[PDB]
Amino acid sequence: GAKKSAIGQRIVATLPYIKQEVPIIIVFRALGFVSDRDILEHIIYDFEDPEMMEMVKPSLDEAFVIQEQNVALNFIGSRGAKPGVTKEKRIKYAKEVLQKEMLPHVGVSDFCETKKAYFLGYMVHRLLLAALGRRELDDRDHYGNKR
Amino acid sequence: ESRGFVENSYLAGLTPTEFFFHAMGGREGLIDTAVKTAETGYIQRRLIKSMESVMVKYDATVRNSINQVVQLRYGEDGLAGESVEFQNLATLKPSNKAFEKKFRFDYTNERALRRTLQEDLVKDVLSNAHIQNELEREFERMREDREVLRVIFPTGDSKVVLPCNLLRMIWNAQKIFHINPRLPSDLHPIKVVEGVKELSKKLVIVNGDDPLSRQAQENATLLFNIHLRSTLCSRRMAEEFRLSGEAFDWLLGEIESKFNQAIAHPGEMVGALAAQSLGEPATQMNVTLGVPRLKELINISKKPKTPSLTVFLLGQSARDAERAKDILCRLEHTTLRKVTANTAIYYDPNPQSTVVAEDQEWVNVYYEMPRISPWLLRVELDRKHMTDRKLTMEQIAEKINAGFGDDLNCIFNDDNAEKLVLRIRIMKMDDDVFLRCIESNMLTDMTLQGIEQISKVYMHLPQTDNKKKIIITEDGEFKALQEWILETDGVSLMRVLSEKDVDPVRTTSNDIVEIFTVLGIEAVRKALERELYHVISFDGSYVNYRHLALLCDTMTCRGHLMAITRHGVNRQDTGPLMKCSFEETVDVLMEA
Amino acid sequence: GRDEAHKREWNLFYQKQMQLRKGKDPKIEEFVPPDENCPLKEASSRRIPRLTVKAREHCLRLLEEALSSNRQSTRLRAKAVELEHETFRNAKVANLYKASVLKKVADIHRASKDGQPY
Amino acid sequence: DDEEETYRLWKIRKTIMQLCHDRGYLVTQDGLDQTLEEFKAQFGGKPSEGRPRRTDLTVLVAHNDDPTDQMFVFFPEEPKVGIKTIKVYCQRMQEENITRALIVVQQGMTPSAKQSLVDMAPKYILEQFLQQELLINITEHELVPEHVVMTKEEVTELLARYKLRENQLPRIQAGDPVARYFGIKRGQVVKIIRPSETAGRYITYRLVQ
Amino acid sequence: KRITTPYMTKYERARVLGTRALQIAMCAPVMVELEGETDPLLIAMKELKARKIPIIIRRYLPDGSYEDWGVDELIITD
RNA sequence: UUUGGCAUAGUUCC
DNA sequence: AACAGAAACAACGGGCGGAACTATGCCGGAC
DNA sequence: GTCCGCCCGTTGTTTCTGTT
Repeated sequence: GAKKSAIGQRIVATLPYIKQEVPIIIVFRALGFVSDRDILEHIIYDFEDPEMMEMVKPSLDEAFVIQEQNVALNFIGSRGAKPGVTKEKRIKYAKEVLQKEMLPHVGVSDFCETKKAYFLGYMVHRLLLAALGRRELDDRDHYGNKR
Repeated sequence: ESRGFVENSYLAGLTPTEFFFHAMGGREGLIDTAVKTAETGYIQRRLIKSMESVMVKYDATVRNSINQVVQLRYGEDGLAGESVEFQNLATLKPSNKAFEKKFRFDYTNERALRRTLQEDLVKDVLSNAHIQNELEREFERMREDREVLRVIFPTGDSKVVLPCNLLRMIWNAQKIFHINPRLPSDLHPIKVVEGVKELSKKLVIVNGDDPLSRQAQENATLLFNIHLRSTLCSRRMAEEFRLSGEAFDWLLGEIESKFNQAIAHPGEMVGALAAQSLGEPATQMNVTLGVPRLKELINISKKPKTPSLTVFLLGQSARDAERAKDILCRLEHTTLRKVTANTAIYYDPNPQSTVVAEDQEWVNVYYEMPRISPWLLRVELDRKHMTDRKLTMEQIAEKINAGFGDDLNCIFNDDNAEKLVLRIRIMKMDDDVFLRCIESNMLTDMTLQGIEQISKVYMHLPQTDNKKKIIITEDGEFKALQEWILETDGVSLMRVLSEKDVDPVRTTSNDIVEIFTVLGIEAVRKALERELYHVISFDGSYVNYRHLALLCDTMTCRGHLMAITRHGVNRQDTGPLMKCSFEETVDVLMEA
Repeated sequence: GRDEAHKREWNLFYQKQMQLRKGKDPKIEEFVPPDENCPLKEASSRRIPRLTVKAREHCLRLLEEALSSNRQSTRLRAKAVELEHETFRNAKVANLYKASVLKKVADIHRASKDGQPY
Repeated sequence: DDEEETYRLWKIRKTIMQLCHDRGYLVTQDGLDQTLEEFKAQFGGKPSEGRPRRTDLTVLVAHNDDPTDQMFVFFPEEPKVGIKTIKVYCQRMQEENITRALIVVQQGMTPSAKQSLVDMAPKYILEQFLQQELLINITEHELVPEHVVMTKEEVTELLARYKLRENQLPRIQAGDPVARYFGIKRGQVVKIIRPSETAGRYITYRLVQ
Repeated sequence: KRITTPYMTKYERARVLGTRALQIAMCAPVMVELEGETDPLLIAMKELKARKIPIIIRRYLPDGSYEDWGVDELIITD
């Protein structure tokens, strides 16, 4: 169809303990970043890369609706293991998941958002590099990727 | 050395990197050995379950447990597999002149007669006229058999499998009766002709006297009778073998005995025999061959792993590379992305003052002699791909007009300038998002040329006697010709067959479902047999044709393709107890 | 089946967007008949939609000017009228007619540059 | 293009002539063998705005055993043949007193039209053939052995000779390409004559069911 | 009118030999003069060679009919 | 002169 | 406008080698 | 002595055209 054909590729994230997929800009906004300039500072490190900017543009076109942390958290928490009958409990569940089950190795304290955002941006950046054919895809049989 | 070419022999020893590379090489062999076994066993089990109850009845027909005919004569001839031998026909390949000289029995020279036949027989031959008429009629029958053979066996293969080894029987007769080849014989060629005619009546496969039964017997013994007449020709007997009366009588007796012994015994379990005979090679077994190919052919899927479609050309396209490349272009799918160089969306409301300076002259010429939207869709076409496919910008423009109608505008440059330019303008619903959908559709849906679903098409001269065209010259020999043959990826058989300058007779694919839906059930049977023969004989192995024919008939007996799975096994109108023992027990029993 | 579905979805999308760009009264451009001095063959023919007599007369002048320039280089009306009429007869739509005329003009100019009579 | 359209019409006509010749109807040698230029001359070399307009190409021919039993070969001019078109064709057949007719379709027929074709089966027999299915003769392909339609007398004699009930023969679907080519109904038996590698010839039998 | 083959198939030969050997081993009269033999299988083979085995084979055609062939009438191939 | 079963692991042979 | 025939996509379920030989742990828990 | 990892045949859902 026409709209999918024009959009092309979109970037989505599968957070644990959540019913289905979430667009990445929603998660970044839920972390507390509103401005597209700031989100692109977290993702695209060198802004003199028009191909990367064009690749990330359709992901930002899903931010036409969501613009605030509260509504972003609501959207994330709507899809919990047991969806709530209220809204404050759903938003608290969303914050709890983004603070406890998303990237535990970065941190679990209250002020870990400033680093979780950077690491999630690094994941997205490496995905873009893979999609542009600038780094080789990993292989599971390589023994440096084993324990 | 870097990528693993071991320069040393096992006696000199391997340097450490070569040792590790050799271990990496041997691991693959160990893995294949440990992997193929279960799949081979499963294939053999499925075949056995499919054909476990097919038998040879006392009617001589081949029927399953429900008395449904599979073959009216086992192996289409009625003989047993373990009693037949390889033999040569010896009258198919020789030219006209050689054939006549070798099989004519000249009775006019009379010096060859005095040298080969006895004195009391040469006078009889030169005096009688009924003898001469019979001897000419024999050669007429041999010529007709030669034409029948050439129809049955194109590509000129003499090697064949028949029950009685006539040449070895003749050698045995010569040694048993102490025949001296340097002396004239006492065998009357009329006795030879009459003996062969009487012998052929005692080799009965289909018993009866109705026209239907006589036709069935003639069809059942045609090839062997042709071979018998070719071998026991009177001239060949007089020149080469030089038999005698008692020797010829003993030979006829031995032929009768061996033919009667080489007939299939009623009660044989030919279905299980065929299952084992086709499944035991599986344990030793750019396309797919071997175990995966056998799996695909047995359980037919509508999506083969590597579909292909070998295409033969009719005329001068077969020889000259020009029309060969032209057909190659005609039969390969190509959208606009395959030829486009770059594209862009501009904002240029001024027809005269154009943001791009290159189009100025011709865009002004177009606009000077006549609303519209101010947006643009400027695309650039790669010259190399544009000129490779022999495409033309007028052709692209008319294809765009056909695809979108006159609600678009199109202005195009020509190949004179170094930059080939196409400019498109439109003659909720905002322009930029509409132009991006126009570009996206026009680049992935245009279909400028080719046949859809045909991805890549190759073009190479054949190097095998089955993929080459073999004709018969005016002197009767077989001459092999090399003509260009195509080999595509992806299958759409009907369109390729309907294409101009494509041979509608020899064109074939390797998708069984496609062959079915295009050509029927008999064609699917023949094609399935050919594919099975190819996969089996890729390894140089040999399997008797009767087992192949039985498997193909079992699979295509009921008019539709019957995959050997639970679906096909339970589709049969058999008893529930046969189906319960195969891939579905409780469900079948409870349904019944 | 997916290609057929996508082609139908595209055609519906395209038709919707073009209907939103079609005004209520598409003024059918009135066909003005040729004048008494019109040198065009089949001048009154309405076979090509939206192709006017004045457009064909303009296209004919371009062919004459090109052929005149060619003859001046190599040391004409009848030939221009035949070239126009052949192009008219082969064309189905006005845009392709115009493009085939401009191609003939470019071919005449190429012959003139090469010092060849067209 | 006009050349390609003329070529397609000529190929369809030639295949239908071969089909009628195989079905036993009376088609002459000159009608069977027409060159492209001869067809261009006889019925227009220009299809678009020309004499051949998918009409006047309809063929009426009489069976070799009965001039009273005749067949039509109609060429609808519509990419999607409809109920009213089928009714028009049936009216023409009724007025000309014709039992059987062929219909070559540009692209396809609506399911409503197909069911309205099936409904009148005892009254009239009409068959649908696509434009793509007739650009080639499937019978001429080397993978397809010769088929012969057997009379009820031949069927009875065969069944008596082998002592077979018709359930015990191999089958062939009524939607088979060759079955549609020969126009065979359920209950008829076809005979397959093919060369063999181990016998030299082998005659099989198939029941249309 | 008998249409079945005039030879004795391997299966018929095997079953006839087994049944005749069992009959002899169950203390039944023989139809040949044994020249010193004692094994029932050997005696049965001797009888089959002599064409003295008193069995008639009932061959069932697939159409339900049948034909009775005596061992004396069937050509013994092997 | 009387008879346990379920699961997991390792090994032999094609 | 109501009805009906045919088709694209999605979800669900069954299917996956043959033999053979040793050993070891376990067969319900509280009151 | 009582309670506690991949393929592909079916069927559904939904959709898209034709008739009257």
